[PDB]
Amino acid sequence: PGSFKERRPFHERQKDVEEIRSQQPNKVPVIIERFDGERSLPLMDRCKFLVPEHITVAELMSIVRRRLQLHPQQAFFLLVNERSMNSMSMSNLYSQERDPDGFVYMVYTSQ
Repeated sequence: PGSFKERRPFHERQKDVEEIRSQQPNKVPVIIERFDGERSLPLMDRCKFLVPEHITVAELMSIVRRRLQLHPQQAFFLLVNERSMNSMSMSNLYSQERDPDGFVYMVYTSQ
């Protein structure tokens, strides 16, 4: 529904990751989009982020909060592929949940 996977075919997605891996082998390719079942939080201008291996989910949350210009005590959560997410570093998240295209996919929800 205009998601990254729908707008970008597979071979193109694989090509984005191989670009990232060879230019910046240290960085985790993350896709962040609005949950299909979320309607209150707004959409975001970009969905593609390349983040240091060592940063945490809580840090990833600040990144979204800031980009969406949310209230600091606005309650929201990230799902991976679609389960609950925090202290997980990007390195660990990626080892457990990366997509076959080589991105790891997240969505934010307020519920």
